[PDB]
Amino acid sequence: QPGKYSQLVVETIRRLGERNGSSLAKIYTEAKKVPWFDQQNGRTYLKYSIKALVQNDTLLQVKGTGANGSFKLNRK
Amino acid sequence: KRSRKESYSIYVYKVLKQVHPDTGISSKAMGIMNSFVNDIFERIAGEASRLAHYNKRSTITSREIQTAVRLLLPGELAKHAVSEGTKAVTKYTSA
Amino acid sequence: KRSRKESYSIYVYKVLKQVHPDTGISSKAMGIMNSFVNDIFERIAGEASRLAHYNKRSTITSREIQTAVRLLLPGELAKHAVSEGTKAVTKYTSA
Amino acid sequence: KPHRYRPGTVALREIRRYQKSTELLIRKLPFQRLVREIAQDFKTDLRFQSSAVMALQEACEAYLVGLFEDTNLCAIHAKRVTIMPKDIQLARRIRGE
Amino acid sequence: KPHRYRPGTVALREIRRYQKSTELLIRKLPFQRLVREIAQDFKTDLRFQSSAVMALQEACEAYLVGLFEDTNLCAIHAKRVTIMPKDIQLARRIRGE
Amino acid sequence: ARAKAKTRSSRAGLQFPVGRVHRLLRKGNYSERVGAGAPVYLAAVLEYLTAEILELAGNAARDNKKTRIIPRHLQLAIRNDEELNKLLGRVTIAQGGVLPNIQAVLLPK
Amino acid sequence: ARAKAKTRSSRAGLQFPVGRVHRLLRKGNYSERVGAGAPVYLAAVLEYLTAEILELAGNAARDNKKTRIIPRHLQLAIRNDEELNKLLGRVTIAQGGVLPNIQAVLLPK
Amino acid sequence: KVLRDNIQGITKPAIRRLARRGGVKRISGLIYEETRGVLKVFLENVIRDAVTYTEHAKRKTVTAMDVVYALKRQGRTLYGFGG
Amino acid sequence: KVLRDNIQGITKPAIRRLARRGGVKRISGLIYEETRGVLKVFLENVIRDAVTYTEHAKRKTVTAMDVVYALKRQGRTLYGFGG
Amino acid sequence: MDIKMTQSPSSMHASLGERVTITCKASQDIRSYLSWYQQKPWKSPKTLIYYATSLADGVPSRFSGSGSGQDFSLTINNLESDDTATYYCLQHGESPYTFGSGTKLEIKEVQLQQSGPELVEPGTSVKMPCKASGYTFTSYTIQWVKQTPRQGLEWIGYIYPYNAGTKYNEKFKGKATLTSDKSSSTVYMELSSLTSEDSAVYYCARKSSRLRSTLDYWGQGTSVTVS
Amino acid sequence: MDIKMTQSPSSMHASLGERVTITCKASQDIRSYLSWYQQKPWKSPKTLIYYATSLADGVPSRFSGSGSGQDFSLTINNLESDDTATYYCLQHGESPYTFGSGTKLEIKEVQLQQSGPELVEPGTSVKMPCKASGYTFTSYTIQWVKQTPRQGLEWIGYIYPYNAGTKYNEKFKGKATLTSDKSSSTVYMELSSLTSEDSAVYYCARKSSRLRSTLDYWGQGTSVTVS
DNA sequence: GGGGTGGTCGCTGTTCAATACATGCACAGGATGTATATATCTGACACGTGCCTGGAGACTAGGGAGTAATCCCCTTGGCGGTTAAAACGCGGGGGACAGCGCGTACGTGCGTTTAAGCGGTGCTAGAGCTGTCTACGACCAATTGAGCGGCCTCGGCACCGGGATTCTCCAGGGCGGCCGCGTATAGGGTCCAGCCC
DNA sequence: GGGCTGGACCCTATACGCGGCCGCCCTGGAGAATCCCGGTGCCGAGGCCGCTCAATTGGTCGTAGACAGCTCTAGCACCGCTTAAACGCACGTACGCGCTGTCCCCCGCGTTTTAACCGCCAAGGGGATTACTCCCTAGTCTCCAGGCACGTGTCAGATATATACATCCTGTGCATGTATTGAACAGCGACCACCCC
Repeated sequence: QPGKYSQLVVETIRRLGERNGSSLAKIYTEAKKVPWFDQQNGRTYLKYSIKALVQNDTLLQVKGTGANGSFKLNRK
Repeated sequence: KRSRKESYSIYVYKVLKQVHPDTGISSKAMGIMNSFVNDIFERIAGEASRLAHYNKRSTITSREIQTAVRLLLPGELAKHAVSEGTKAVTKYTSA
Repeated sequence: KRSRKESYSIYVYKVLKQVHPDTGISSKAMGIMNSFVNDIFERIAGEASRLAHYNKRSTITSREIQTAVRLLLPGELAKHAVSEGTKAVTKYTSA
Repeated sequence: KPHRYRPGTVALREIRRYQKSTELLIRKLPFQRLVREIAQDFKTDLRFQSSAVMALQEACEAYLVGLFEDTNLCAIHAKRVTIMPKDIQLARRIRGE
Repeated sequence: KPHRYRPGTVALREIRRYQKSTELLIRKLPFQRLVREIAQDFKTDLRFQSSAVMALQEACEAYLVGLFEDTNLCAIHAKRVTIMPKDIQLARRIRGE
Repeated sequence: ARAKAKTRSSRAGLQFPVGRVHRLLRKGNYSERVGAGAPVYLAAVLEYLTAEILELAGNAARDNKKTRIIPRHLQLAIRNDEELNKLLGRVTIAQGGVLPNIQAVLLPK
Repeated sequence: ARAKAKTRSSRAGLQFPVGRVHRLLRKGNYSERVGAGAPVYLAAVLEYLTAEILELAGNAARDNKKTRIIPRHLQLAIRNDEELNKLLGRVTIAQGGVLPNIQAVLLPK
Repeated sequence: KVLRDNIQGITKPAIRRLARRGGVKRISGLIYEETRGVLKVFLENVIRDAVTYTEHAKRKTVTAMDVVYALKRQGRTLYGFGG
Repeated sequence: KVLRDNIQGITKPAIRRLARRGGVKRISGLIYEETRGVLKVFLENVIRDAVTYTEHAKRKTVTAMDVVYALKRQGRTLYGFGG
Repeated sequence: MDIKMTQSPSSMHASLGERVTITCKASQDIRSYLSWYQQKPWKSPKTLIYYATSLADGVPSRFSGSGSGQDFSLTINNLESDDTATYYCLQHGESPYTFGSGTKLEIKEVQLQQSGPELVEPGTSVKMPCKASGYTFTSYTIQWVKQTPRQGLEWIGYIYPYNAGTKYNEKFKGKATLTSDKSSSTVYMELSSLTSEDSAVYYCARKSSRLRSTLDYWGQGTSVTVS
Repeated sequence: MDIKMTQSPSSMHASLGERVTITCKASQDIRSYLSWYQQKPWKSPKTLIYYATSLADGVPSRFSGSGSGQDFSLTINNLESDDTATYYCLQHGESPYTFGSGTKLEIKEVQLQQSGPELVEPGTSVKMPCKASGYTFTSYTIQWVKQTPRQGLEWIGYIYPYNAGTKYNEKFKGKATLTSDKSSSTVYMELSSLTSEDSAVYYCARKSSRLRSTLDYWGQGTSVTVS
């Protein structure tokens, strides 16, 4: 049962592409227009999602730590 | 028997009684106001002496004191001091 | 017929010829040196006047000018100007 | 293709040029008109000596240069390299102006 | 049971406290000894009026207060809240010392 | 003959001493000669500035619920006004303290 | 009455006009009395300072391979000296320019 | 006849040149207006004292000596113009 | 007789208090020595002039009037002691 | 404790030329800190006298004033056609500034730019701006006054741009608030919870921090109307 | 083209209480910029006379200097046992400063902290510190002087900490490098490519930027030995 | 009475519910700090008293400032070119800044030490003043030569033209590590021949 | 008499190296900038000549200050005691600094426009000087009254205490999000009750 914003970010990375990985800044900007996106803690939920998905190794950090850097999907 | 040491204390005090009849003033504030009056006196007199020297005039007149006032005092304070001095000079001349 | 104006041009030039016989000067640099000489003249003169006033003296002596120099000149400028002046005064007294 | 320099090297070339040269940097006739305009507020139909306008221009240029030096120092303090109105304001306010 | 304020909050109270009061903040007797120690390098066996020591203390504290105001302004310019020796030095350099 | 003497201050309508100001102007090495209206004009200006300081300081002392003007009130009066602070920009008031002022960024959220 | 005369500058061993200096001291409203050694001492100091500035400016002009001292050389001579710059800290020199100085953080590398 | 907008005569490149002589590498575009305002303030302050001296001398022409006295009164002692 | 190391009498609490009256919220630990140095420089510059005035008066006692003259010559006119 | 300022001749008629006198009486001692203002219809007041005796800049010598303490008076010698206007006293010796009831007289460069008319429904809030130009903005306080045909002229409060100091009339505490903008040299006055009573013309007025200075320049007036 | 310093009386012998006179000849006019230095064996040179006539601080009147142009002289009036030392002149009127050959006499608080002796191998580099105290660091140049037991005293160069300006002897460009640290009041001279020729005692010397000011205070000396 | 099928039990796949974890937000209440009102008291200021010197009044001398006239210079205004600079427009890159991680720097509190502050005691150096007298600065008349205005020339340097050297930008090439695709290798499935059940 | 087992041939899952590719680093070359050098010319810097006014000299005189001596004050030195400030230490948290990512806005440069600069010319306003005069300030003597030193009282604010209100901080509980995991529930394999012949 994946989180709504978890699905949001995992599909938004695919939607954006960014062969060198998408950063939290641009994923946040592109997901801000989503209808149910919470204007007050949406970024916070995205940070939870990114850290949890990195813990699940479905996302790959090209560089940085935590929310710093850029992210792209691990291959399957 | 010690000799006198003049100051502006009584004059500052009398102007205080004129502007605020019931308020007092401390010794320290009297010293500070005396120093203020001495400082502004020296400033105006120095600027007037410089004006006289620049204009080759031997005399310090009310015109030089007025120009020194206009130079050293800023903004509306300058024109109010000018008005005060002009009124005093006109009254003194009319005797 | 026309009026005269004094300056320090000739004395600055003679000092220039003494310190650097071949080195010349320009009109604008001579104007700057005139202004510099006048400025320091005024500075030590004013400071000596204030020293005399603070000490209740009618006369400006070489001691007052010396103290004004020690006040206004920083560091070794003070020491060397004091030596220059003391030498000049001793020579003048002996002659 | 047309040759091009990188941004920030012509800046250093100009800095060295003008820190070596001594001529006046502001156009003399525009500065003359500016001084006449500003003086028009204190007395009408004034006249100015050429030497008076020149002395004014020297003093203003020296003031501006001395201010920009402090502005650049503040900009560097902010770990920036661009001078900003907040830098100018801090410099002036610390000077007391 | 022990109790603590958050860091950065007693500082505001202390600032308001001392911006209210007017007394001298430097201990008088050691400032007097410092003045004597400094002066003995200019003349030996000097005497000092109590009023002269007090005047020196007044001027020193006023200078230090204005310097720390400029220092805090520099620190805030650096997008910081901590004053640092580079802030003090920048303030002095702009001031003209 | 000699008759009832009376101050030049009253003749000018001033509280500050025209005669003493004239004596200091003549003894102060400011010029060879000192015209008669100069000490009058100067004493008028001195009185005006002293009154301007003292009225504002008395207002501050009144606001502080204090009857006597103190260096704190003098400092407050001077600093809280732009023109007077400009005139006394280089001046330190003994025991005058400093204006209460905390920068916005230092205040808690 | 006068005769074949001299200068007080020559007696003092100075190039500066000690007589003119004494005249200016007496006509400058600096004091009522002006001692005879005061203009001598002051002219000595004035000559010393002028000599120092001119010698440093001549050295700077020589380093530039110029024969005639110009305001640029005077500016260089004054600014390049700590205590002379301290004395002339408030002073602006026309046509003097500024010392070449670029901050380290502005340079490449 | 009347001079109205001459403050804009202090052009962008002129301010850039002044900054270069000051050692400024990069320049925010708002410095132009900020420096024009600062220059206007300085010129007003100096010219007011110069015109005061000119009025006192009962002269209609502002002299370089008047400018020098104004500057010296304001602490901007200028060498090279008769001071 | 001799005094040697009295600059350390300007304690860190005293510098903190001075900073608080200056409006300083947080204080780097080097400020203590930086401010001690600055204070010593200022005191030297003032006391040198005070002792010069004291020497000129041929007095062996430094007076508050001498200190006031020194400060005024350094552009720090102090009101409240100039009597 | 408010000092009611009592202009005795509430109205008068005069022929051309002849001398005119207007007298006002202070409730308490105001120590000469009184000023006179001439207001032509549908125009902002212009000052005539300050410090109870001093002619304002540009006013012809035909006007004069005198008095001290509590009794003050105005005089107009050579009546001209344009002199038909309302003359108000203004005391500023005590913190609540008070205008006179106004005398209607009939017979046979500093620029303050202020916003135009305002239509506001009750309970709303409004921000009247004040555009100051031609002078050093921080040196002069900006004074706000409310004019109603029923209650006359009322001082609301002032802003000192130098240090953002405030003082308000007790009648306007909370109702009005004042703010400044050094960057644009602009002042704003806020009115909260508009009421039918607030249908009035508001004038911003420049006054230096000098005690003897008066309201020397006036804005064109922002006519606020409450429906 | 270096100004040759020519002390005529290379050695003299004298008893107590009698007079001794030393002379100096220049190759070009130096305009009185000449100083006299007394160096006791294994001690730093102490200055005696500067500007060719002026006694240095703490120097008694027994020492007298004379001359200008190219002929200069030093005189000691009442010799004492302590006077046994070698005396050098020094001209500083031209950019490469030159010391005299040295004159030996036999009779029958500004502090510059300097590093101790350093033993070093050829081809390496060496950095020697001078720690200055007791004076305003930035106002004075620091002068570096090389004393060989064969070529006498030699001037390497100076650094002016106010603007980090430097000047080097043509014999020492590349060999020596000068750097200053304002925060520590310390100046470093670096010697590169050490050679057996470089085995000498180096002295740091304070000298004011005043032209007539001479090298007045001297460090204790740091001996550098190259294998 | 057995063969055989749907019912029902047991094993298991699906996913959902509670479980568990992390921060934003509101609020109650404990804790400390500050604003306010009242009572005590003490020394600092406001006022009175004595007097003495400095400020006012009266009058004189002369010289400094006001005023009228004249010259000429130097400031303002205009005009016409000529570029040099300013304005304008566009591409991009690198600098401003926004965000987050982290660790360590520095604030806050408690217990201990010290040394500042206050008072009292003692002493004498020296600040301040008065009195004497002389040397030294002011003042004057005459003189003369030093210093400034005007004229003139001639060389220092500013400008122009031309190489020579140096610094900057970058495009291409040499060089190295990572990625895409095929291969040698062996694990296991499958086919052929001899043998044991 | 035929399937099991052993050996061998073939299907297939796999670790690893070679070719392709992108980045790092180097360097030569184009070219634009800068410096050295020489030629030319021009205008201002330095020197000379004339003169005029101020600097010098010798002499007189008056008083400012140098010097002696005396007083009395305030600056220093010392000692004791209390207690408040400073110090040393613990501990924690938020701030400064490092790092990365984004984007925009200033820098570089090509092209167009314009107006600064310069040379030339003219008008005339007023700046400066001179001549004259008169009235305004310095100087002197008298004398009296205003301001300063000293004394005294009383009340304003400094101090001590209590109280009432405000802000801070934290502990708790609820409302967002996130992933984790045991079992509730239903589908199918398999044993059994029961129908059909």
